[PDB]
Amino acid sequence: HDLPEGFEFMEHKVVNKDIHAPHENLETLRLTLTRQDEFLLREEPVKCVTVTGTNGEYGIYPGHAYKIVQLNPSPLTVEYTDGTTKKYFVSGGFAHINNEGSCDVNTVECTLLDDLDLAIAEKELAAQQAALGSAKDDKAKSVVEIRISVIEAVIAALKHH
Amino acid sequence: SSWRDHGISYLKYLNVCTETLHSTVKESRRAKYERWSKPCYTAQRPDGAGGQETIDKVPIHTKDY
Amino acid sequence: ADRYQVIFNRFVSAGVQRNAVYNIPSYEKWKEDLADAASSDNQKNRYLFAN
Amino acid sequence: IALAGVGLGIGTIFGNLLVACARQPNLTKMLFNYAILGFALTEAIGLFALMLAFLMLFS
Repeated sequence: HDLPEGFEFMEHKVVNKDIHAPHENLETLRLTLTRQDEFLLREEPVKCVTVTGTNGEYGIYPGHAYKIVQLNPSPLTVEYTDGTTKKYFVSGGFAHINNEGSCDVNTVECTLLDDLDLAIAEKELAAQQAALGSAKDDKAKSVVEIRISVIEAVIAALKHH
Repeated sequence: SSWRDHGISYLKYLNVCTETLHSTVKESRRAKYERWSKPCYTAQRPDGAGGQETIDKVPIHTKDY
Repeated sequence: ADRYQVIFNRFVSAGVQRNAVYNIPSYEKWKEDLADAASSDNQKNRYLFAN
Repeated sequence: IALAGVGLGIGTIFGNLLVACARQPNLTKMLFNYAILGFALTEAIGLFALMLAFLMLFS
């Protein structure tokens, strides 16, 4: 009695390029932006994608080398070959960049920057700041500071444009 | 940053961030996103005497992390 | 733990619900396999991912 | 003294060679050939300096 593995029912596998192979000139990056097991974008050709990982900002274009990036709460930019821009905001996750010309950005939450409200973002920071002053212990203060970092990133993200 | 030193795991870090991000969303759109960050889970073992005993090994609310 | 295994139901269609299994090996065994997939020719498809 | 910048340059090549072989274990053959190529090119400079030294030493 052998059971199927849950990945057998998934028909869109990841294609890796053999290292001993000729290079190709690619003008499109196939992006897959995903939230909580839901793709907002699927193998969607985009000219470029800008992502904020722990070390800093990465601008991924077609042909980018194989890399894994641990994202931080921050904006994410997706620019199509039309030159049109779509800006999301992510709270965390990972970005897998493949040398074959694909980028699978899996996030816990990915919301268009339009949906976020700056007025709500500002008042929320003030509330958490008061708690951080009265936060009982070190652990509570650390959690509160996590919220503030995300809020300030959101506030700064919206003030940018 | 400083949460790692306190034993907080990465998964708990993400849950806090997601709740905060959903907090900033417009009130009109908050309903959709907030249904994805509302704890509704518990851990229970059937007791000996036809009862249910909750298990406090993992926190459920971001406040108690 | 040697492995954490999740046994759930996959919804193939409205009338087909099979049983599926996600097996997650713990850190020690996973990093060991990840180390072999990187160095060795074995597990070619995982060579680039592991490195 | 010119050899100081030659021997060091060779060490630089091999130092990077080990790192490359570590992060691409299944490409060791091409890297080794290129490393040898770089060594020979640097060795050419070393011989040029050596030839001048011999000329000014035996004449």
